Amino acid sequence: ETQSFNFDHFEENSKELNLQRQASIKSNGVLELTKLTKNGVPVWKSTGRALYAEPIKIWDSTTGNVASFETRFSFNITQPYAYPEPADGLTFFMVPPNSPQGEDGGNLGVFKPPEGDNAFAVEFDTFQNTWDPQVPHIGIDVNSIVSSKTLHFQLENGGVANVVIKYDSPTKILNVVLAFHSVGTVYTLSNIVDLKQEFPNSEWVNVGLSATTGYQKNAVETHEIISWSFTSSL
Amino acid sequence: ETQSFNFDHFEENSKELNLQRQASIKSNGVLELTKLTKNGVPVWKSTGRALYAEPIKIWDSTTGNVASFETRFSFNITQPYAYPEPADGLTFFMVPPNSPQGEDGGNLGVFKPPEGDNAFAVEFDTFQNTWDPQVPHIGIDVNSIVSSKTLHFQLENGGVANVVIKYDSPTKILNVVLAFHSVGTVYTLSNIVDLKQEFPNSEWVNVGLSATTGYQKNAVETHEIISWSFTSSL
Ligand SMILES: *[C@@H]1O[C@H](CO)[C@@H](O[C@@H]2O[C@H](CO)[C@@H](OC3O[C@H](CO)[C@@H](O)[C@H](O)[C@@H]3O)[C@H](O)[C@H]2NC(C)=O)[C@H](O)[C@H]1NC(C)=O
Ligand SMILES: *[C@@H]1O[C@H](CO)[C@@H](O[C@@H]2O[C@H](CO)[C@@H](O[C@H]3O[C@H](CO)[C@@H](O)[C@H](O)[C@@H]3O)[C@H](O)[C@H]2NC(C)=O)[C@H](O)[C@H]1NC(C)=O
Ligand SMILES: CO[C@H]1O[C@H](CO)[C@H](O)[C@H](O)[C@H]1O
Ligand SMILES: [Ca+2]
Ligand SMILES: [Ca+2]
Ligand SMILES: [Mn+2]
Ligand SMILES: [Mn+2]
Repeated sequence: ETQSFNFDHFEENSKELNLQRQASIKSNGVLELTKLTKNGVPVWKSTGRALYAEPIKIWDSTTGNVASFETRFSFNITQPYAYPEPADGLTFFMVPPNSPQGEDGGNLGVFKPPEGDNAFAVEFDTFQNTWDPQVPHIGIDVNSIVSSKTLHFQLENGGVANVVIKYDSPTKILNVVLAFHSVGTVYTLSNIVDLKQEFPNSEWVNVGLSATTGYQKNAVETHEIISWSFTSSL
Repeated sequence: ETQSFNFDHFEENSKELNLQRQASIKSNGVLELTKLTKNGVPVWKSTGRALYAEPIKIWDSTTGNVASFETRFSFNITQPYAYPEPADGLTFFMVPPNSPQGEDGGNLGVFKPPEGDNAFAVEFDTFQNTWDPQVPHIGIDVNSIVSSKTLHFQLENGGVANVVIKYDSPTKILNVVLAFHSVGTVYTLSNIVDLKQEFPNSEWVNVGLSATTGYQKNAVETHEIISWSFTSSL
């Protein structure tokens, strides 16, 4: 039937959120995906992911139907400095269960250089790689870091961002909306995605949030997740 | 090539807006679509439309190419009372040039009960007719007051609303986003629309904003347009 988790805030232990690497839960009830310092000294090349414990049912083989989902979350990215040049970004992704971790930096901890695992991600790219358009930008990544579509947006440094991602099985429409209410700005980007086709060998996937800091000293930024709700309708 | 008008504010006698009926420009620099008390005495069954002077090229018959466009505007709807109940709503529409007006009330001043002319509109329905779902709601009307898709939303009485309407020719995706920043709420609705087909006998259309008040007395609400920008890319 339906599957829906909601995190008005975050709490340790909570056997619902599965943390990987640098990901951890601050005392603020905030989920910190990456680290800016570790052990007393500055750090970089940090990586963190937070996957939801339960796998989500994307499509059913029996009746050949597909699930229509909607996920919402608030993030706070802060960029300490200008030069070097902050990196790398944040992403919402989906991957088959027990599927290998992605690379660092530009691969937002989700994709691997050699087409390894079917992965789907919605990125918020802060660093311009050799394959990226001006940044920062929103990108719909379908089995590749090379977004199938992108949209440039102004980032409100240290300001709260509201993200809404919606998928309608019937129309195969994936729409992403980014809002910065304080300043009152709205960014909307949509494309066509066929979940069954992009995830042909998996009726179940693990939903998650991922982020990474740069490959060079000080090519970093903060990646905080305040709240996160999701709901699929198969 | 490209076509783009922008109205951070409205100026009286603006040779770029073709005001019709009750539509007029207040001294605030605000565009008032309907009157709730003309000349001082209350008024009902009001109708107003504001069309952009220049026609917009939707599709090129010589190239087969369709135009992608994006329009943005801020509206302020205020509902004086609960009873009887407010009506009828606001809408963004497109129609072939020198095309007949629509009927009052529930037809948002855009459609004619008996399918007369080709029309496309994005409605913000405040009144529930016999063909409507729980109001208020956003509706994508493709040649009919009977929205092909709708989405319910909570109206912020007298609060500013930010609307973003976007169409991508390449994917045929029409997405509508409604934001109330003060309260921080986001409503997103999208469907598939083929402009070339819904407007087969017109390569040009007139872009506009329309609104109407109810039939019964005191079944009125205000319909104000603060700003309005638009841009098509053929
Ligand atoms: C977005 O994320 C950043 C980083 O997580 C949030 O802010 C940081 O704000 C801290 C204040 O709470 C500030 O520092 C500290 O410094 C003060 C004195 O200045 C001490 O009293 C505290 O004990 C603590 O040591 C951090 O320096 C600052 N980080 C950055 C990179 O600027 C910010 O509030 C978040 N935004 C929202 C809306 O939550
Ligand atoms: C959005 O539109 C709202 C409706 O017009 C508007 O509020 C309304 O505010 C006016 C004040 O300008 C109230 O008016 C009356 O008072 C003035 C003097 O203060 C007189 O000149 C008028 O004749 C009248 O007596 C309206 O009553 C009030 N409407 C309601 C339903 O309460 C908002 O302020 C607008 N918001 C923005 C951002 O423009
Ligand atoms: C020069 O590229 C490398 O470093 C920058 C940081 O400066 C980015 O992190 C990028 O992903 C990584 O491949
Ligand atoms: Ca990048
Ligand atoms: Ca209606
Ligand atoms: Mn990118
Ligand atoms: Mn309706």
